[PDB]
Amino acid sequence: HHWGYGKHNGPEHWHKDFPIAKGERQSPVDIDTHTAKYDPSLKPLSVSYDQATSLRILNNGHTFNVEFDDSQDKAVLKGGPLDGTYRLIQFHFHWGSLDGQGSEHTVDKKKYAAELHLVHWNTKYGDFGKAVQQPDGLAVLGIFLKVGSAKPGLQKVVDVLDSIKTKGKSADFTNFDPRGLLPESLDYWTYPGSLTTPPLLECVTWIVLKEPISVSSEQVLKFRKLNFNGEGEPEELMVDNWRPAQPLKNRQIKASFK
Ligand SMILES: [Hg+2]
Ligand SMILES: [Zn+2]
Repeated sequence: HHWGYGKHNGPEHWHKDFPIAKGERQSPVDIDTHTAKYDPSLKPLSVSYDQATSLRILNNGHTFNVEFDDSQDKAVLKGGPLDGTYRLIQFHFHWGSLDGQGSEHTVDKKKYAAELHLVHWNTKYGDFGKAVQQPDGLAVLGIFLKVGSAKPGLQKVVDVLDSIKTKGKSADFTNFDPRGLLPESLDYWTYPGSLTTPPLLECVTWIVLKEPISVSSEQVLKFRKLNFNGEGEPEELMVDNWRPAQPLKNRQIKASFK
């Protein structure tokens, strides 16, 4: 029926229902580190997550989202290549069936085990819905995950996945601190792009962190136990929910470091 990541409804078919899939600023893209332009005018990133208020976690059929209360400036992002304040609304992951694939963005063609997306919207627009109608309405912070040592801050998420195994399930998920998922450095690459899932809107200013965070094999294995299907339907493991790199076209990737 509708979109997914299968052979019959995967990324290569999306253009039929969403023509913008073939647009001019689609994501993700491969980050060529030797062609990326170091820009000295880029400001440091400012991440203020101390007053964050997580609310719920849900399995939407294509991934699982952890939602936040965005009714006030509680968890915001500013600085870097951004003008204005951006509010955190939710975060989700993309992962593979094996450790050698899973990330959407790649660095010099290298694929990571998973990629975390922290989604924020420009407050000047009032709400998320109005933000997705503007070229600068969203800011997404992307973080690569590699397999190695366990990430303590990620365990609370891993432990709740059992309760939201199938499509449609949700669970209260309060008091989660996002700061536990940030790498040590905030050096980044930035370029103008889009959401990586339908409707594939081109409203995103991407901020991809250079430093990946490490998670254990046992932790990523938990992600692989989720289901695409709803309860009672035949089981389809939620794996490889990532979109392949898209043509950079008329865009330049800028680096905050050299
Ligand atoms: Hg837009
Ligand atoms: Zn995403």
